Amino acid sequence: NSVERKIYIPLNKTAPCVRLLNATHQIGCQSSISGDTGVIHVVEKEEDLQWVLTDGPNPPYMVLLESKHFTRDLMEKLKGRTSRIAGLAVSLTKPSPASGFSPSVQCPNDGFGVYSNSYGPEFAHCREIQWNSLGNGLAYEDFSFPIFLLEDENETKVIKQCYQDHNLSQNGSAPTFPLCAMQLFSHMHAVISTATCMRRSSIQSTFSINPEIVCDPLSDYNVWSMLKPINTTGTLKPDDRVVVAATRLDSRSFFWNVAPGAESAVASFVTQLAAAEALQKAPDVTTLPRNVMFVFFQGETFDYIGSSRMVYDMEKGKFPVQLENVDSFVELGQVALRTSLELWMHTDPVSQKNESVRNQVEDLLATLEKSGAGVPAVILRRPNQSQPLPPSSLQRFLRARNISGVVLADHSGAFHNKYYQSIYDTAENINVSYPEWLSPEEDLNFVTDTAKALADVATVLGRALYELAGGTNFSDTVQADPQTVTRLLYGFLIKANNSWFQSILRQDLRSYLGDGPLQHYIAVSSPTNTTYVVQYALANLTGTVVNLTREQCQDPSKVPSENKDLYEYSWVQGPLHSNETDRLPRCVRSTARLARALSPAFELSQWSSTEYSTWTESRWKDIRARIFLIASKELELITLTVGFGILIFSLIVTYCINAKADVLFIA
Amino acid sequence: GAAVFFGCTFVAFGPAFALFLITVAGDPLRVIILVAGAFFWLVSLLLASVVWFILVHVTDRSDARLQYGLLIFGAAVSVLLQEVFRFAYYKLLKKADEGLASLSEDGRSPISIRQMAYVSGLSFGIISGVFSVINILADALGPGVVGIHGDSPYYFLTSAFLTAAIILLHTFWGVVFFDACERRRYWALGLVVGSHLLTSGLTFLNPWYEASLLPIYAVTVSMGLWAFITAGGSLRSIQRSLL
Amino acid sequence: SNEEKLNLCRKYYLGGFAFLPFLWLVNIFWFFREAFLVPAYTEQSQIKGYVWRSAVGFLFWVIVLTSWITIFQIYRPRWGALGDYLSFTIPLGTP
Amino acid sequence: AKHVIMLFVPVTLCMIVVVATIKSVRFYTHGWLIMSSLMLLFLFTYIYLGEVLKTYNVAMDYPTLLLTVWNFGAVGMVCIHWKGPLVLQQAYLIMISALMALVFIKYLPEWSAWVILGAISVYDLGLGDFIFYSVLVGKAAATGSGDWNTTLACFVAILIGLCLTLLLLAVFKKALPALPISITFGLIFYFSTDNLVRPFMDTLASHQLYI
Ligand SMILES: *[C@@H]1O[C@H](CO)[C@@H](O[C@@H]2O[C@H](CO)[C@@H](O[C@@H]3O[C@H](CO[C@@H]4O[C@H](CO)[C@@H](O)[C@H](O)[C@@H]4O)[C@@H](O)[C@H](O[C@@H]4O[C@H](CO)[C@@H](O)[C@H](O)[C@@H]4O)[C@@H]3O)[C@H](O)[C@H]2NC(C)=O)[C@H](O)[C@H]1NC(C)=O
Ligand SMILES: *[C@@H]1O[C@H](CO)[C@@H](O[C@@H]2O[C@H](CO)[C@@H](O)[C@H](O)[C@H]2NC(C)=O)[C@H](O)[C@H]1NC(C)=O
Ligand SMILES: *[C@@H]1O[C@H](CO)[C@@H](O[C@@H]2O[C@H](CO)[C@@H](O)[C@H](O)[C@H]2NC(C)=O)[C@H](O)[C@H]1NC(C)=O
Ligand SMILES: *[C@@H]1O[C@H](CO)[C@@H](O[C@@H]2O[C@H](CO)[C@@H](O)[C@H](O)[C@H]2NC(C)=O)[C@H](O)[C@H]1NC(C)=O
Ligand SMILES: *[C@@H]1O[C@H](CO)[C@@H](O[C@@H]2O[C@H](CO)[C@@H](O)[C@H](O)[C@H]2NC(C)=O)[C@H](O)[C@H]1NC(C)=O
Ligand SMILES: *[C@@H]1O[C@H](CO)[C@@H](O[C@@H]2O[C@H](CO)[C@@H](O)[C@H](O)[C@H]2NC(C)=O)[C@H](O)[C@H]1NC(C)=O
Ligand SMILES: CC(C)CCC[C@@H](C)[C@H]1CC[C@H]2[C@@H]3CC=C4C[C@@H](O)CC[C@]4(C)[C@H]3CC[C@]12C
Ligand SMILES: CC(C)CCC[C@@H](C)[C@H]1CC[C@H]2[C@@H]3CC=C4C[C@@H](O)CC[C@]4(C)[C@H]3CC[C@]12C
Ligand SMILES: CC(C)CCC[C@@H](C)[C@H]1CC[C@H]2[C@@H]3CC=C4C[C@@H](O)CC[C@]4(C)[C@H]3CC[C@]12C
Ligand SMILES: *[C@@H]1O[C@H](CO)[C@@H](O)[C@H](O)[C@H]1NC(C)=O
Ligand SMILES: *[C@@H]1O[C@H](CO)[C@@H](O)[C@H](O)[C@H]1NC(C)=O
Ligand SMILES: *[C@@H]1O[C@H](CO)[C@@H](O)[C@H](O)[C@H]1NC(C)=O
Ligand SMILES: *[C@@H]1O[C@H](CO)[C@@H](O)[C@H](O)[C@H]1NC(C)=O
Ligand SMILES: *[C@@H]1O[C@H](CO)[C@@H](O)[C@H](O)[C@H]1NC(C)=O
Repeated sequence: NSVERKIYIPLNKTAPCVRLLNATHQIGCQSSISGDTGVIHVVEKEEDLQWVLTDGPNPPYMVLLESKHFTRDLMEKLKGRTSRIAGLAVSLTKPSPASGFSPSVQCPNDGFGVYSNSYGPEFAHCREIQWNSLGNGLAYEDFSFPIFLLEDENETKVIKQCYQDHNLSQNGSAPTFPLCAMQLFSHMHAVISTATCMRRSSIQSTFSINPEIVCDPLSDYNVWSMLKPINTTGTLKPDDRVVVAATRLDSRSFFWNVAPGAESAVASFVTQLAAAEALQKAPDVTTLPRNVMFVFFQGETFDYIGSSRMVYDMEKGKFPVQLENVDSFVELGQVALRTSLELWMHTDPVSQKNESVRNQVEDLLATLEKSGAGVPAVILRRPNQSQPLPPSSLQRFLRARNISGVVLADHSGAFHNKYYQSIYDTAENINVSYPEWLSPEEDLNFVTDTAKALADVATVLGRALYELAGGTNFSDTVQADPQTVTRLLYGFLIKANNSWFQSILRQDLRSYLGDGPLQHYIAVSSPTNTTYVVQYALANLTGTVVNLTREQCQDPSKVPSENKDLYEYSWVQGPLHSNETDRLPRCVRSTARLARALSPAFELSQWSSTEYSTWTESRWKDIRARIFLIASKELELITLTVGFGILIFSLIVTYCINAKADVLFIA
Repeated sequence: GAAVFFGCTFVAFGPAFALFLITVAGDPLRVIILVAGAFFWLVSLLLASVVWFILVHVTDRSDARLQYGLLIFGAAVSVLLQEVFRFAYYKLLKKADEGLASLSEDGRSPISIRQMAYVSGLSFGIISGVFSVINILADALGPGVVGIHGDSPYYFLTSAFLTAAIILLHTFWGVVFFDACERRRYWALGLVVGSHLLTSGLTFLNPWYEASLLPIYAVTVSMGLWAFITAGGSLRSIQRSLL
Repeated sequence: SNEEKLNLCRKYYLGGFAFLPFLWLVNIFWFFREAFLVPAYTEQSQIKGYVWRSAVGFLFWVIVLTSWITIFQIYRPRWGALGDYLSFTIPLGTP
Repeated sequence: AKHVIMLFVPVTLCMIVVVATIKSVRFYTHGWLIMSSLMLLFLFTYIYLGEVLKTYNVAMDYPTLLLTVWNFGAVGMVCIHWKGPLVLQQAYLIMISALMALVFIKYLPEWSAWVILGAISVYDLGLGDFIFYSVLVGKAAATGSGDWNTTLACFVAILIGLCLTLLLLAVFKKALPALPISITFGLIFYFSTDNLVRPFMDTLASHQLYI
């Protein structure tokens, strides 16, 4: 309409606070239906909170913060007085807070690890070390008003300009009643817990036509591959041995689709991909006495979705690698910072009370130190006290078998990450920065010092996996190059629409590469951006090319060579031939398969469960925001009074002229 | 919100609902005259929009002042086509009065001609007010008012008071128009179309409410006085009607 | 006629025993000016009772239904799973 | 004269129910007699009552809606197929026509629903005339942006063709199709005010102009 453009300015670059659900609690935010409307008041000091909490003439406000004031204490002050705050727009600060910020809890993944009151009770609720020392738990609270993140500076300037135009107070008096306001729309369809929401979504999908589904389980696919190919249609022999290298693949933040995850997620699976392509280029790979499984777990933030699904499928015979076949386990945690060239080796102390398990873990650590003695830029250390294990994917495997596992990390005590699970864990947190006179095609091939730092960790990991797989002769050829590391860092942290990501994905998957960086949240969308990019990156870094046409590549069964049970086949795009648009497509013959990652409390249908991570996301509709002016209630009562008066006066005058129309209008 | 909606609706459709409820809705013959008047006004608006469509797609939408000139010319030719099809509806009612009376009815007068003038004017008024204000009234149900880009916050109320004046002006213009067409007086026939052109031109000063709303009600009061004395009323008839 | 008036009124009153109070409401609305205004019929004796006991019967459905609706609208979130299995539509955000 | 308003009032109320459903619900955006009336007085009342309760987000239990729908479909069956009040007789025929016209709005494509209507008028009151009058106005209040000018110009166009059809049988005095005059003025005036008058209104409304 041409009149609504005179009334409303929409807000475009935003990010909402979304309700998620647990077995017992709810988190996130919610508005009312048809939005929450509030008068804008900016906050830049502590006197501006008294205007909203006590001194406001127009009580339902909607405040505007810089995100350096988005603190636990100010949230307690806004939550204790809820009838005067309806809405909250948080603006992103480009000089990131120097004290750090982490909205996750003080001890992440608490009741879903090994340590409980029955196994490790001196280490149970992380009594020794608080791992996330800067965590203030704010992302697991429940708010009654919306909280949106403003990502553009120009929209913040427009809102502040409308505040300066209309909402000020002259000479210590009231603001003049035409005032600027803002309306936030985030209405969540879900309720008290995931048991109530899954029940309400199953009743409406059974006893009701036009089914009202009001939740969705958090789910994605894990991505795994083998060094030497396995059969994948049966199970392995009981006397086969694999070496598992695992890493999480996701992150989150306070706000919904924002999840940069550079230090906590991105650098770790980038260096596992580099170690995989370093291990695959060994000349003695086919005649190894053992095998290596690279696995990338997704869902690890929300109480180990993918790792628990992998262990559950592994102990029900539904996965080709059995839990007896797991010989050694090398978990790869946060390795991005490494403040003094040190890479700490975390082990589990309670399972080492068995004497043979302790001998196997000591042999594993001796193997790691022997393979890391050839890299002078990595100083492998172990913690001085018998401290517990950090929250990692090994803790799901240690609830079943007591495998000989190690966790590599950059920290001994608490995290070196000042922005764990936050909006500030971007490429500048791990110092991935490029010079300004380079084209973005040349920024793809520029080597950061972070890339040279992570390629050394990838080299140590690759030579360690080569020694655990019984290689022992061509141990010097295994070395990751920083070229692949800096291309993966530029692809996952800066620009997903590369010239290299396009030449490795399929034609159908080219819309999964946006203009900016990838966000690493485990969405309801059952394959994510990141799962496809990691799968096809692993397919190019581990697979080879074969001469097949596309009709032979979609169906390799009639080929006399090129077995289908052992490998997997994909018809990918190619690089560009010059001066035209010639994608040159080809087959990749790799082992990068996918496995489902949906937590086993959703397959067993026990939605009030205390051991398989019942996390769901609310469904919604119509996330939008807008600013406008409001009129006084004096003017609304005046226009309603004038309308009633015109109507009643018109009825009286019309009936008094109609009744005397025989006399008034003579002929 | 609801207060602005139910206030601006009762200003725009305050007189028109009163006239339709008290005068028109009783007789089952006047509703047909009402819907036929609304139909001929729709045909007038369609034939007026054809000419503006052709002009705006011939002139290629290049210059900004020429589009404003074509806007003024389209408003002028729309006013002229409304006043032509009012004469068309007068000719159709005069042709349909000789057939309804004294040839299909014994008594020669089922409805007079002044009543058909009144109902034709009210029909033009109601359909023009519906196409004037009903899209504006849908935006009054929102929380916001006009003025985020430096406009006036009295947009809705002034649109209601302009719509009500347009309805009353059509209701008066119908009576004065048909009595001018009866007695073969053509100087008043120019004054009706000149007052229509004048009240359509005064909405070109429209963001300045001090001179685009008060002369329109001045014309409305003068045209109501002329439709009163035109239909037969006088002070002799007013002051001897209070028994 | 009037013989097929009472003989159609009794077929309205004997049909409201099949959980039909609105049939009793249209029995009250339609046969009211023919049972309390003009004494003219011999069969006016039983047209005055079939519209009186059917207004007792209709008011009986008002006391039950407006109590049950308020009891459901209050005690629905207090009831647990059972409040969801006998709810036709459940509102979205509120529990 | 009186018998024309006796055909204006039922066709006005049938369009008010449909237009207030399209603009508010946002979801539509004796063997052959009784059996096909049990499928409309019970199976379509169960959907129409249930879909309008979802719009306002209110809780309703099964024992009240099963009491409400049964008090609508059984009185509707005993007033049509058996004797009843005349005011309640015609009111149910308004209500079953609007329900039968709302299923002709949802389950049709955009440019395909004009095919059916077109062919019907081309080869053409009774219950069939109340439906396809209501389909035309409900389709006009759905396609496009917010435009109340196009909905209310198709309302006047149907009432003129309904006026001229009754006037046309004043000389002929024979059963007429009634449809191909009102739908012809509906096919013209919808495609003539949705894209030809609608730009002329918006330029006048942007500068706040009044003709
Ligand atoms: C589903 O997801 C939700 C969202 O996180 C989970 O909810 C959280 O569950 C935690 C369970 O451990 C809750 O932590 C407990 O909170 C208790 C209440 O403490 C109050 O909170 C303030 C905060 O500073 C405290 O100072 C006060 O003491 C208050 O009482 C604590 O009592 C408890 O801490 C105990 O400390 C003693 C000290 O000796 C220990 O012996 C004891 O073992 C325990 O550690 C603990 O901190 C957490 O508050 C809660 N979050 C919210 C927002 O409610 C659900 O548990 C999840 N459901 C599942 C997984 O099934
Ligand atoms: C959000 O994006 C919309 C585009 O859909 C912007 O609206 C446009 O704003 C410019 C500048 O005021 C106008 O010239 C256009 O006419 C607007 N287009 C519309 C209303 O469809 C809007 O300004 C953006 N919001 C912010 C805060 O930048
Ligand atoms: C993993 O190792 C621990 C420690 O060796 C095992 O825990 C022991 O269990 C036995 C019998 O179940 C008991 O002696 C004690 O409960 C534990 N001994 C300790 C803690 O010293 C545990 O059973 C092993 N297996 C699994 C699947 O966890
Ligand atoms: C992840 O993949 C989805 C699916 O292709 C991307 O969503 C598309 O994004 C483009 C660019 O904004 C839009 O034009 C499309 O309409 C979107 N499609 C869908 C189905 O949503 C998404 O951008 C990708 N994420 C990132 C970070 O690149
Ligand atoms: C990803 O990059 C490609 C090019 O590398 C973009 O494709 C171009 O898109 C523009 C805009 O639609 C077209 O005009 C060009 O013809 C495209 N092809 C080229 C330059 O070869 C693509 O749009 C980008 N994707 C996203 C989501 O930004
Ligand atoms: C992985 O993708 C890269 C994309 O550049 C491939 O590199 C090019 O491959 C072609 C052969 O198809 C060579 O002619 C080019 O010289 C390569 N460019 C380089 C190395 O910069 C690479 O071959 C792909 N991996 C595999 C195994 O095919
Ligand atoms: C464009 C508009 C504002 C012009 C208004 C002109 C007015 C003031 C003029 C022009 C027409 C005039 C009328 C013409 C004829 C008659 C009939 C006569 O028996 C009494 C005077 C009376 C009723 C005149 C009064 C004054 C009058 C109404
Ligand atoms: C808006 C900007 C771009 C241009 C403003 C131009 C103004 C000053 C011009 C353009 C159109 C003009 C109007 C055009 C027609 C009429 C009708 C006539 O009977 C009286 C003068 C009047 C009412 C004019 C007044 C002056 C006017 C409003
Ligand atoms: C802010 C000051 C200094 C300058 C602007 C003054 C504006 C807002 C004032 C001055 C004149 C006023 C108008 C004067 C007369 C009328 C006619 C009445 O029926 C409705 C209100 C209306 C249309 C007023 C609306 C508000 C108005 C336009
Ligand atoms: C913000 O506005 C400035 C000034 O118009 C512009 O240069 C800049 O590109 C804008 N930022 C974005 C992200 O569009
Ligand atoms: C395992 O490999 C053999 C090859 O000898 C193949 O025939 C068989 O289909 C595979 N899968 C099983 C046994 O599930
Ligand atoms: C120690 O581990 C070995 C191998 O896993 C197992 O055979 C042995 O039973 C364990 N010791 C005890 C006491 O269970
Ligand atoms: C490399 O070492 C292995 C022992 O694992 C041995 O079997 C093999 O013969 C050696 N190869 C060469 C070329 O020395
Ligand atoms: C590879 O395939 C192409 C065509 O598919 C064929 O011409 C070529 O001979 C093949 N090469 C080998 C070594 O089989």
